[PDB]
Amino acid sequence: KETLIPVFLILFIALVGLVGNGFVLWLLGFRMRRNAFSVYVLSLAGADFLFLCFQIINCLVYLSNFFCSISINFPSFFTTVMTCAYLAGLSMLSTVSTERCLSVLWPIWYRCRRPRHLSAVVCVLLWALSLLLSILEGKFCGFLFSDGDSGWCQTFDFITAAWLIFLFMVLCGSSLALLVRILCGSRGLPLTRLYLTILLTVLVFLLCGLPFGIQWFLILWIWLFCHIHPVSVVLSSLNSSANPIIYFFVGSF
Amino acid sequence: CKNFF
Amino acid sequence: SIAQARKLVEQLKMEANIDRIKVSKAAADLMAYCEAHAKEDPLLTPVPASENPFR
Amino acid sequence: LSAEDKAAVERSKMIDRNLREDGEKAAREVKLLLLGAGESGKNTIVKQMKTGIVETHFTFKDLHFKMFDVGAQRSERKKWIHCFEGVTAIIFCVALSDYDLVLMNRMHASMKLFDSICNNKWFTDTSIILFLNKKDLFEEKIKKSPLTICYPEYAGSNTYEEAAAYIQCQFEDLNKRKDTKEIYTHFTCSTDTKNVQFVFDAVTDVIIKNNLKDCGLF
Amino acid sequence: VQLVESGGGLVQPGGSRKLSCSASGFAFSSFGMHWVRQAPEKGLEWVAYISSGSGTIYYADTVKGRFTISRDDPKNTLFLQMTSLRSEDTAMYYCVRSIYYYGSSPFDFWGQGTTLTVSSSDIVMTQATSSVPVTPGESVSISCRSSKSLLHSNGNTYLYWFLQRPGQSPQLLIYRMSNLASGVPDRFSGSGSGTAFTLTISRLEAEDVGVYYCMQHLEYPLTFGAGTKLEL
Amino acid sequence: SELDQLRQEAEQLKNQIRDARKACADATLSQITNNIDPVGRIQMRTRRTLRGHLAKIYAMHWGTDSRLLVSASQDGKLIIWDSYTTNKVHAIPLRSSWVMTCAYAPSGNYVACGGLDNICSIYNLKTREGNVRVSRELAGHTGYLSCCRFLDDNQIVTSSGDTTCALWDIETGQQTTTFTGHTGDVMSLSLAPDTRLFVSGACDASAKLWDVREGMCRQTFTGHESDINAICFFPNGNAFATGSDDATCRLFDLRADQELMTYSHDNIICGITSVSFSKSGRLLLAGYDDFNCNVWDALKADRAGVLAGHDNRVSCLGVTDDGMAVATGSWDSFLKIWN
Repeated sequence: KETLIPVFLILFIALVGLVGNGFVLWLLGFRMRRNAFSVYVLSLAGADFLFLCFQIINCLVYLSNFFCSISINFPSFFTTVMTCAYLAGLSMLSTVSTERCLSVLWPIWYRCRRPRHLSAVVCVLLWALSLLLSILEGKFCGFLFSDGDSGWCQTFDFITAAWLIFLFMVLCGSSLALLVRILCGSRGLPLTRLYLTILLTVLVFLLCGLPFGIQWFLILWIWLFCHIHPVSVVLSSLNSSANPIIYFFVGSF
Repeated sequence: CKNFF
Repeated sequence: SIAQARKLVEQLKMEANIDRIKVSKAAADLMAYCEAHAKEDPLLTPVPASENPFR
Repeated sequence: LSAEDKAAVERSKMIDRNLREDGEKAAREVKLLLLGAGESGKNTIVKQMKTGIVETHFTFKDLHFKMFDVGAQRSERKKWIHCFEGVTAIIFCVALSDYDLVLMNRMHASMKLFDSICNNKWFTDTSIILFLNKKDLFEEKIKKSPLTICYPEYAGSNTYEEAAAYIQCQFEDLNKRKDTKEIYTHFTCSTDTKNVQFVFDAVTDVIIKNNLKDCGLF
Repeated sequence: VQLVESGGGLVQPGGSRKLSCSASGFAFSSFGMHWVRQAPEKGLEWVAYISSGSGTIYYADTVKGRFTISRDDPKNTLFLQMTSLRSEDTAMYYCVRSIYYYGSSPFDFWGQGTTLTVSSSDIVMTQATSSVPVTPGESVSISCRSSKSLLHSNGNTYLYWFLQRPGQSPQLLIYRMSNLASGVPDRFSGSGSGTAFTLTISRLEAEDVGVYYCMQHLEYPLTFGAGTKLEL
Repeated sequence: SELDQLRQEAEQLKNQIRDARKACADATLSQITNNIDPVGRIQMRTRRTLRGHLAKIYAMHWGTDSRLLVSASQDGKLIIWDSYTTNKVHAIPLRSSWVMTCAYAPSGNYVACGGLDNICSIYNLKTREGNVRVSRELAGHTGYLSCCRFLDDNQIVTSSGDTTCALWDIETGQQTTTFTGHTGDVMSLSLAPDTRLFVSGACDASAKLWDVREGMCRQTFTGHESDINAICFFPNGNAFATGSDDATCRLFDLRADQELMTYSHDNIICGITSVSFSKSGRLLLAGYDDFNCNVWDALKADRAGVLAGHDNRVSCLGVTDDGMAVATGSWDSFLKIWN
């Protein structure tokens, strides 16, 4: 009854994300030439697009079952796919950070000896592992075309939580290494802009990307819904909408 | 299973 | 010094003794050329897509 | 499409592949623009580091360096200086033993050329390695001929250290808007093998900035 | 510029053999190559084709899945590997150089071919004339017909006229009707429309006495036509 | 002593020429062409975009068949495009990557390039070997070559930054005639349709009319305020248009021997890199530093249209011999065909 405001917030902050990520996909599909780094932006845009699309689908199904109470419900299968997108969206981020660190710690190797198809390989493996985890979770937890199970859903949710913690550790470590290398010795770089951008990436990742995943995969099991879950979805969709403006729009003037 | 959303 | 100045004077003398027509006649000739070749100008009058190689 | 048209398309695709490979090869080379006067000393720098314009190729620690010397181009350089818009660095040589000499002092001519290059609109964010060659002749000649000949407003000790510092400061002060580029200054002699290391260190910073720009965060 | 053949000979039926062709004198990597065979007394017939870059390979339906084509660019050697050689494979095998861009002259250089003996929807190109008696200095016209229009939408007609002198490998005369090949006297000309074509020799010496062949390049498998012989 | 007398005589002769060409200006081209209907608005669209160059385009030249074109870039490449299919025919690697000009032979058998190496390279496009090979290197200039134009398969005219044009003999490799009357760097060349004479524009804000066979300067035109970067004959061969760094195009008549009209706008402050004429000569297409091209009405000096679509400076543009299309190259590494 009184929970329409979070639903409308999710719709509003997903609407901007759809536009932004469609724009990113349009300008990088054929409009603009792609370097070895822009494939990470493509993967980010794709995962982000999928996540926000499924968020709007769920929101519209809720609205239809509100105004048109005699209605239907979307299948649980889509949920699994959603998870994949989310996980992919938290991998590329980390990867981007790591790439930047390398570009400063081994500049000669990055400029000369870096493989031309390494980034596409990394994207393929990260999407593959995300899809593996999401499919396994859905199969063992009642979302796919099978019977649900409880213990193995807990086990694989814990594994996914460990994966998210590892992604956060990788992002923090790469950002810290980049900051230490910049401070210890650097000539010709705008240091304040780099500090602010790196800290913004870390804080967005922690305060807007993790919370929904952490809730979904660990806090539901360990420990509340109406007070903790919709804010988590708001935060994750906010990170989802903010990612294209942080990784493509600020860079392109 | 798992509490949906 | 002297050689360059003498060469410049000779060049100017050659340029001065040139028969000149009025600007009216030259403008009329240019306008006549532009009028007599207007139909055979694809960029001025767009051609149909059947006669356009870049379509 | 006909069979011959399909074969032409295949030929065009092969040409595209070759062009992409050559572009990838050329994007990993470091381009250096060597500027200076004839007696300023560039032949010594080239010899240490190894009509029309002269191209010198060398390799130092997994980098390929292409050095372009444009000293033979005795024409209006405003019409071809934009050909070097994208260049990794500019190596500008000054022989600081020409403060006494005259072609108009040679030292002031070098200063004017440095001012023109540093403040050019095509080199707003281009690093400049400033080499100050012939330090031994400068040390020998500073005892007899004072630096007041080139700088009447010097008012300093007539020793090598103070005079060298004044020269370096005078050249670095010509850099208007000295926040968008870096100027690396090194004092070199004929019998000295450390200049390739200096150029490598200067180029490493440019590479770091460039592949931070490639990675979006500039 | 030459293409020297190697291999061939007498083969017991059902065997396998590898014909080779070594290039020397031109940029082999940028030239598509064809194998074209000629029966002991009959006309020409296209065997196979491999393009520059080894990205496209076409076989004739009579040897498809039985012959294999390959090329070694660094060695400049074109290979034909033949398995289960039937008695209908006895012929002279010619390696043909052809390059395809705008304004090219495909089928402009031929090797000398290798003899091979085996022991004991296609456009039909018709040349109704045969064994035309000719006197020096006269004007001669050779006619050709096609079972389909050779005029593509691009405005090109893919008719090729070759000349094979007695005891010599065929030479290109016209590559797209009225286009005269390099090194050919201006006394040769070509005209035609759609499915009808004529090749005109204005006044002829004793050099251009031989067999003239028509070939279609509109689409594969590159059918030929029974040649029209000029008899002195 | 004698130097002052010669200077005074030169000033007197210049005043005489100025008075002579001021006494044959009874009207202007604006006054005569005030009663002709203007061309409304030229809407050209990008039919083709040629991709493949990885650096700045510095020159292009159409072939005489109006289908093949050649382009030169600092990536060390001379690319020959078939503009209909938008597929490449040849990709020539240059020994010197600092190319500033390229020319296509009228016969179509040769191409030319040159630049900061002070050498004009002639490549044979049609050889028994399937490759394109250097047929000649012409080395007599002490400055960079800024333009080259074939007279025929054996004669080529080059302009250099050494204040000199040269008429060469490709077979012997020696320059037959040397045109030296300028003061600054010659930046552009234009051949007349009859091949008997040409015009050169230099960095001294002057244009000169050179007789090919004799080897001397017929006329000099001085109306610009800065460097002349581009030059082009009217299709009649009795007039020519110039473009300069002072953001102005200019029409000069040979027989009247003076300015006819100026093509300038207060909203244009960047320099001009290229000028070309329509087949009929009614339009004048000029490429600019402000990243786009402008199409003027050559008889009324009004902007008929704007060709936008380039992200960097437009360096070169040319109109086909049949007037069907325009091709513009730019520093953004793209060629575009407009119709």
